[PDB]
Amino acid sequence: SYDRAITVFSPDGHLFQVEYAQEAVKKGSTAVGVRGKDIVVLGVEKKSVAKLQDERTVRKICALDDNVCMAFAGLTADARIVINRARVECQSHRLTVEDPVTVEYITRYIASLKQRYTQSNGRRPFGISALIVGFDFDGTPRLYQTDPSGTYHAWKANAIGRGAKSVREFLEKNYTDEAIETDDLTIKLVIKALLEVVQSGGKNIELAVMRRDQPLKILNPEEIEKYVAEIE
Amino acid sequence: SIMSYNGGAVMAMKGKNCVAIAADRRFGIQAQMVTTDFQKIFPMGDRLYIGLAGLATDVQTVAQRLKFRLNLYELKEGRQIKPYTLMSMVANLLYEKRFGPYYTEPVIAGLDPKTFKPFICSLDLIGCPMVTDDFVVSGTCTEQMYGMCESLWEPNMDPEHLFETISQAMLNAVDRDAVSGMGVIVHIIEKDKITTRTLKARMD
Amino acid sequence: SFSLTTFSPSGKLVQIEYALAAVAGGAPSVGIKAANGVVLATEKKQKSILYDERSVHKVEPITKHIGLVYSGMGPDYRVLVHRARKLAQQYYLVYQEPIPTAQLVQRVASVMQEYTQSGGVRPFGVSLLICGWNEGRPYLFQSDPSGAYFAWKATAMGKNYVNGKTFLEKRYNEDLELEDAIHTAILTLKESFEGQMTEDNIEVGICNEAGFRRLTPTEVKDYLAA
Amino acid sequence: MSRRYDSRTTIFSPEGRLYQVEYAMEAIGHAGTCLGILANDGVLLAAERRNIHKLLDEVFFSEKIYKLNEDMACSVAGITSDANVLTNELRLIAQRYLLQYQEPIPCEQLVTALCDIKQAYTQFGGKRPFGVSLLYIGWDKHYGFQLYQSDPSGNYGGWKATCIGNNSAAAVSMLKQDYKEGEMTLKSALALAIKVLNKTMDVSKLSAEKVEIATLTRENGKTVIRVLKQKEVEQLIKKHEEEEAK
Amino acid sequence: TGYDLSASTFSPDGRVFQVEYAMKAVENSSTAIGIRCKDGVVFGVEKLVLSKLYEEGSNKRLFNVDRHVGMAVAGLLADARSLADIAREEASNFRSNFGYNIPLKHLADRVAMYVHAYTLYSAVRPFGCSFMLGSYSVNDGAQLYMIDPSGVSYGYWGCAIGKARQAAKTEIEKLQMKEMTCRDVVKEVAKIIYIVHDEVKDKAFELELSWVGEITNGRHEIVPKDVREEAEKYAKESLK
Amino acid sequence: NQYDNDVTVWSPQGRIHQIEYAMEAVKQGSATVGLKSKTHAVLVALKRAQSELAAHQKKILHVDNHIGISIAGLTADARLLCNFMRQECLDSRFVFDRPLPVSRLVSLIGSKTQIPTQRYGRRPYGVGLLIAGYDDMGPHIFQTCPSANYFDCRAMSIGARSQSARTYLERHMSEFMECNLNELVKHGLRALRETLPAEQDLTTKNVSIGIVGKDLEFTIYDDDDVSPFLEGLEE
Amino acid sequence: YDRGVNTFSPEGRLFQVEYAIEAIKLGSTAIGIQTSEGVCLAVEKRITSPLMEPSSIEKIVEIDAHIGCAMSGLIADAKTLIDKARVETQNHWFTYNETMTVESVTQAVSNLALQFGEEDADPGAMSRPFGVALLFGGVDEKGPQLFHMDPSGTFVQCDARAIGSASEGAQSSLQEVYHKSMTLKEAIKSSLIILKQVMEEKLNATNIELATVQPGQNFHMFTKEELEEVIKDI
Amino acid sequence: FDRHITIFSPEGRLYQVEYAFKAINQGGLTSVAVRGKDCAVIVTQKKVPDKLLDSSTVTHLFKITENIGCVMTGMTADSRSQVQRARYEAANWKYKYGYEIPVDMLCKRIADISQVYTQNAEMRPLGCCMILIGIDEEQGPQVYKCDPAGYYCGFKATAAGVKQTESTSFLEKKVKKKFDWTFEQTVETAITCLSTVLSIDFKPSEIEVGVVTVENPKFRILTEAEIDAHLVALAE
Repeated sequence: SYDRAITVFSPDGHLFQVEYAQEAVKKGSTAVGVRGKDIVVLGVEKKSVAKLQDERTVRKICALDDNVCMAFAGLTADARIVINRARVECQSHRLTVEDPVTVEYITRYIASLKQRYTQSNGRRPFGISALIVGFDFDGTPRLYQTDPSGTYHAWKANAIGRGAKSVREFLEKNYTDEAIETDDLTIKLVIKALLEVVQSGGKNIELAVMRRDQPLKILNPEEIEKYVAEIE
Repeated sequence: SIMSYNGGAVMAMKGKNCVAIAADRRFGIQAQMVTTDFQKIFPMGDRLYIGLAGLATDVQTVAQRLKFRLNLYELKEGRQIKPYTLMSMVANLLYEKRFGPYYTEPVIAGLDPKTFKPFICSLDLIGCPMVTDDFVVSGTCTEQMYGMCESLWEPNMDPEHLFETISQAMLNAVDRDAVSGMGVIVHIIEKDKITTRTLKARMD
Repeated sequence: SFSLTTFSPSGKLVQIEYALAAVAGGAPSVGIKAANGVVLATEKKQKSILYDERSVHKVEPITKHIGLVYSGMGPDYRVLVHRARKLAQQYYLVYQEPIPTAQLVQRVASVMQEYTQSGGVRPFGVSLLICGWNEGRPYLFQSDPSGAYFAWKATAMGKNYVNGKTFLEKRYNEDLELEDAIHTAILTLKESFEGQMTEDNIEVGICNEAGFRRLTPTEVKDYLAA
Repeated sequence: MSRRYDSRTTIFSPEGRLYQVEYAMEAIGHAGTCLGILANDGVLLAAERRNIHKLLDEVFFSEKIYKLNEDMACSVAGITSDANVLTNELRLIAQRYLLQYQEPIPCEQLVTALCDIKQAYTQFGGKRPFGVSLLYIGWDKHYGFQLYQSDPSGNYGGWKATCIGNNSAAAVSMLKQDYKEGEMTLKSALALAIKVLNKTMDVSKLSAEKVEIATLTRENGKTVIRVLKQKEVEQLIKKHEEEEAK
Repeated sequence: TGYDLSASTFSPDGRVFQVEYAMKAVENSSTAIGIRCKDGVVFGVEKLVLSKLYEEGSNKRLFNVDRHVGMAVAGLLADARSLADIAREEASNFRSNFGYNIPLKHLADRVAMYVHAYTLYSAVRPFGCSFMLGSYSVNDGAQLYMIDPSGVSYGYWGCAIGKARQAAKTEIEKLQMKEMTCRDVVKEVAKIIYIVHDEVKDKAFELELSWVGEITNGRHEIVPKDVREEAEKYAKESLK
Repeated sequence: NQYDNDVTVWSPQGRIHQIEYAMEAVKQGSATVGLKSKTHAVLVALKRAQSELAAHQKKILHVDNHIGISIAGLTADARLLCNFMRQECLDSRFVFDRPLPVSRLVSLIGSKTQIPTQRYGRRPYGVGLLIAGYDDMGPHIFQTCPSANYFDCRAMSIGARSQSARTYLERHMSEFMECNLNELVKHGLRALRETLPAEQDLTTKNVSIGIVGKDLEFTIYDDDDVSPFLEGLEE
Repeated sequence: YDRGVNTFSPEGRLFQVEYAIEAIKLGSTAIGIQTSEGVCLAVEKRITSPLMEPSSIEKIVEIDAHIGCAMSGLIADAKTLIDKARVETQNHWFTYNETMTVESVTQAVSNLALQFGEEDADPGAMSRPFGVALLFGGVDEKGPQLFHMDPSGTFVQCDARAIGSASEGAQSSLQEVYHKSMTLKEAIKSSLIILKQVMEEKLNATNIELATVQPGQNFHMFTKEELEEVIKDI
Repeated sequence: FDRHITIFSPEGRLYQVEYAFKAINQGGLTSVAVRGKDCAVIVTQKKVPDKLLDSSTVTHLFKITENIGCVMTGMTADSRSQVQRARYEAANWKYKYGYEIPVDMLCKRIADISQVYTQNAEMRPLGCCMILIGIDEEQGPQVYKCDPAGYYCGFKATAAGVKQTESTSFLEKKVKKKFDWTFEQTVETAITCLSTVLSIDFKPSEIEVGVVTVENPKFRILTEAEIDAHLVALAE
């Protein structure tokens, strides 16, 4: 087999391999997500295709379970492996425990994989950063972000991909108790969070929402334009 | 034994340029009967079929591994498999599992994929291929099915005779058996087409 | 335990690019598919008169209906003989039939694909010509070090293959008899090989309805009348 | 052992990309020009043959066009050796699917199954990645007629029309311009491939031998796939032969 | 040039430098000699005194492989102690299988298989010590073989290894060692080492002798203190 | 240059520089000294604290009732051999119901030390081990090396600034055999004086010892019982 | 890159491990405290944005009722070690039916840290050392015990040890203020004074986390009640 | 880079394998062998650097099986390794197929073992060429030579070592005359070859001569006393 260390230290202590991994995270498309009041909403920009691609495989907003969904920004390659093996854990947790999955329980097992891939022999750190968001028991939503390094955080409003820091500046300034008040204001905030990094993109914004007991629902392009129609 | 657990029977015959296959539809557990709608014969593609009897589990199991390895051979080579070649596949498949053997009595009948040339054969519980150009019978009523066949079998008969022949064969034979009966499916394999008929038998 | 084959900035495979460069630096080899049979002609060059000719042959049979030739590193061809022969027997176990030419060369080239991928193993420095007869259809295939097998009515390889292909652009016609195709391949190697032309230096074999049969130097001497 | 000669594909560039994957896309561009079209009546597939010689034979059904299963097929542009590895793995995944559910595998499921194997070597193992780009056609019970394109990095996506290999920038540009979305079907849109394959080929007088065309259409509840007759494709080119005059 | 960076890489002149360096590592070791005669095989080892703090008998270079097989080593000491256990476990597996003591020709050959196995790959390194394997049996008699970093067996009537080698080998050639008896061999072995070593870098040393042959009843045995000092006094005649 | 990369590469002078630098790391740390008489053996370990707020590191690792060891070198590298040495001593009394001989244990430890050396990819152990033990033949002082070499010594001082310590040990070596347990500790602690500069010399706080004897099992003393051991001695 | 992991330096040091201890200088400043009446550990959360929740991030977690934790540098490296540390801790009570001593906690962690290696091992082994500086406190029948651990893997009983970026001047400052019998409440005082001085941000209940362990009171995580009191009682 | 390990050179060569060919040549020993009508003879240089060395302890003629002899030329480190590995094969042949291994398959299996050294980059080629002899009931005397690259072929007259170039020339001069093949007179040709090249007139202990015959399929080593008889008495 192939056995050697990949990521090694540096004279300044920083990790060459891991920093280049987070660099590829920023090179990907811009994805955003927020934790609403009674709901959760995800969104990601779409590079504009010209009259070709099908939106079934292109959709970057997936669902790990009925309780928890996710989005990703980075290399599309490593994203599909995490989505598959996380859904396995969701069914394995229900197989082991009759109680449903917990957003914090599933999130840690995800980022824990990327930590294993970093320190394992011959493996590689992923170039993806995923937003794990879902509903806990009693209906309390939770939004967590992963890291190629294996850490995970908690975020009320979050933005990933290209210009993630630029949108985060719009977040911290315009995020207040006025934000994510209602299902409408939560979605309009996600749209406005994608309006800074958009250059003549227009309709390219696609949205998704999960409402209480119901599972992730994809807003139709016309339903998206309904909330996009109000800008000024 | 376990071969008589689910019962059932499969019969196949050969005409001049054509071959015939018929089997009972009964599915049950020992003395208890369950349903008469079971299918013991599966299509192998053009001009080829395979019958199965014995334990009903291995009938639905081993037959599923067929099209698995069959398609892989049909995808690599641009031709369909020969019935003489398919016989070696089932005999090799049973002898990978030989140690804790599947329960079934395969029946293979068809034509030369090359043209019109007919070929028939049957296998054994342990996977021994056996080539008989006359007829093959398998099941719990086997000993009862022989005398009917061998008496009414002839080397060369048109599809018209094969209709009544294997029919009258199955009818009186399957009668004396307790665990076989209640509907019969008949498959007739011609050169340019295939005839499939249903027989009216005593419900017992 | 690591594969040394990497992608060049132009996209080419550097290790396999030099693999064929070793094949072109070997002895010339040609083949022709015409009429009911396929001929393969190779040139065996010793380093002196002190080495036995009949001891080691370049033309080797695989099965009854299939045979192979080569130009390149000698020892690398001996590995393929064991793996091709053993593969054909594993075929005869399952399907109880002789192996077709298309099925053989496929998985034989897969061995080339494995060692251009699995780590710690260099690619092959050989290129083989595939000769087979199945169901009345003559089969002449050409394999490379990378593992890509094509179909050819006629082909030339080894040394001076450019002039060998030029001869096949003219001397090779259709509806050509197998016997005339043998003498045609001799005219192709007439310019390439120099010095003393004998029946022991040239090694020719054919495959037809009767199966793959290697030719003896006595029979070749009659075929050298041109 | 000799870490001096270890290329370490898993290492990221200072630009945040992969060395081998970036050079893999260029190697695909050197290959032959291949295109595909998703229409209403079915899928359309056409491929140029860059190998041109008087001694060529091609005893097989087609060169760059292969049949995955009953309901699906594929094309290829890239390294010709690693294509047979991916073709076999697609036939293994599709048949292992038939074991459990006893049903034909949908188009999207078979594509994403191999792409996990493609990028598994870029994730670890130290073995070189695959330089093969594959086009996917077929029909499934739900989504119906589908056309898919794959990349050597493991990424993929759906496409209504696309092109792979040489002349990718010119062909795809010429494709979109006249492409009729959900409108122009097999009969009509088959004339576009011949029109595009003549423009993509720098040598004039497009020959029916230098190209290959195969279609897949499900009719009367049965999937039908065939390789178009070269004698008819010539007459299909005879259409394009009279197109510039009239 | 970088051609010496690994043992798996051959020199453009067709040499293996890593194995040659292992022979040069033996040249750093102290001088050790051995001689075989009719009665048996006699061993000797120069034991360098690095400091007075060492206990008498410390840094023992005489290894007991088996009942009839002794060994003396020159090179890296731990590499010899590691191989000594390999040879002991090998001779033990022999008697556990075939039910008798392994002959010297068989043991030295299988040990050389382990020595050369480490010269083949790039994942390991050759042994940095060259050693001698003596044996005595009523079926054979006095037998002496030598293994090198390349793992090759060399039989010798008399031989020398360590730093000073060629000088001690010539002195052995000046006198026939086969006619003499083990009682008189320890006299010359002691006299040679006094001639081999002079005081320049190292300060003091001691004589370590070993006996195998008929006098030891076919068993590897160290020299007794009484006879050793007696042979040294006869060797001090050349010093005075 | 290019010969320092790994253990397998030999220098043109026939020397492995990785093993050479393995012996250098031993000189980079606390200096310990030990000695044996005809009856009792003592291991004097010098405990060093990084700062005054942090306490002193533990240089003594208890092995068995008849066996003890002091460590000088890279700290945590001795933990692997510790748990191994303890497991080997337990397996001896678990099977033979007998304490493993001191000379036989070190021969087995020197084997596990040498195995990773020649095999590429395995780091050689960069910690030196001074081990003592008592048996029917009396006490024993065995000093080891990262090269896996081990000797038998009356007294030995290893570590940084051990030069003047060894010189003290050589001249007084004749007394080390005939002195009793009390005088062994005295001259053993005064030997530790030469391992440190003229400013900070010795205290009962930073110096711990251990002893093994005829009827006395190996014990470890740190502060309490060490105070009367040090005091009453001229330096 | 032109060097190995286990390659020795001419000065007798490891290239790999030396940069480990060199890497921990970028971590978060944290200090442990050992008092006669109990053990006290504090850590700076170092929150990079108000949207990031300081309550979810925990650099002090409960292994056993006696033993706490500390984290610095890369957070996930500590989480990997604490996971197996909590498994072997319950494996102790699963056998001996008693709480694991503070010493046996670090012995299990020191074994897991020393196993670092690449070749001649399984893929499930950790290849590179952790960039975390560990502080394991606790109180048992033996009394309060606080241990320090670095990427080397050693554990030593110490009254107070500073970790993180400010560990240079903090460890010398912890020496000066802490002496003799100084207890819990008096320790929190000098703790929050030195920490607030070295870190950039001002002291707040949500900017740092604090927890203590006592002989009679097991590990108790300070909520908004206890945190807001000790910051204004400084 | 290509000059160190085994990878394809830009010209198609293999330098790791070619530097091995110079390693066999580096041994400083020249070996010759000639296949006669009824016999096959091997004559190699037997060197004794010091008188303290012993004769029977160092020998270049090894026995793979009873009916097959073996001679080795190169650095002796690689010499003993192949012979033990060859005996693990020739003996295994009888455990499976139940008869003495032919010289054809013995050279094929040993080559395959050497072919892995070239194909697998983890290992290295071996620095000794192997010349295997023997006899079969069909082709009679068999003489093959296996290089570390893995190539082997039937050689009527073969040579190796530093003088291989000059040795091959004199072997051609004898065969060019259609030299009549008899047992002992062929033994002269192999000995006179090395005798005329170096211009020495070797002593009986300076050469090592193996023999195999139709009458004696078991490999034998020519006695040094019989060597002296056919050196001095017959130089003619």
